[PDB]
Amino acid sequence: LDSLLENLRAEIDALDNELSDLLDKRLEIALKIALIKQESPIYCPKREQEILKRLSQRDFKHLNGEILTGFYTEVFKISRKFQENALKELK
Amino acid sequence: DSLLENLRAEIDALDNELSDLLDKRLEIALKIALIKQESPIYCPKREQEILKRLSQRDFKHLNGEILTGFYTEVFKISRKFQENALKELK
Ligand SMILES: O=C(O)C(=O)C[C@]1(C(=O)O)C=C[C@@H](O)C=C1
Repeated sequence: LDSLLENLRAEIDALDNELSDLLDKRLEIALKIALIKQESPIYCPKREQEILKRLSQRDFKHLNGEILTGFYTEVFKISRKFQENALKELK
Repeated sequence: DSLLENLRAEIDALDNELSDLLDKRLEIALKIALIKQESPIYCPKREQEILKRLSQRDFKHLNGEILTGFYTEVFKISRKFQENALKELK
């Protein structure tokens, strides 16, 4: 019975705090990578596709390849732009 | 490189968790779809409330632009998923 809307939405909220915090940490790592490389462009397509491949093989209730592809397309965009901007300003 | 290999191992650990968290967030949205079958999926007030709330938190790098991008896609994923899950009921 604790599945009322209030409670499910608090659970979403806890998810979103963690998801946000993890995304923040993923940008800090991407910052470190940008700095040790400083490539003209940051785009490493082989690596992106390796990430997706590996994650696709894992066991999920609801995620599949379409959902991961959409999710990570945005994640990789966010990460790429962030690294670019970091390199523009620190130079 | 060497440093590079380690940073990428960390990304990998991160991405395992980020995926696991997204899968759990789909499960909860599934529960929500099911307790709310007589109503629209798109709740723009709630989406805005989520972003506002998350914008208030302390981040090293995230800002409003980055969260908006991220969650636009998260909400799209969540919306489509709920639709399709409800299509599998009678
Ligand atoms: O909280 C809800 O009402 C949901 O259905 C979940 C969610 C979300 O992904 O957070 C999904 C679709 C709506 O646009 C608003 C919120």
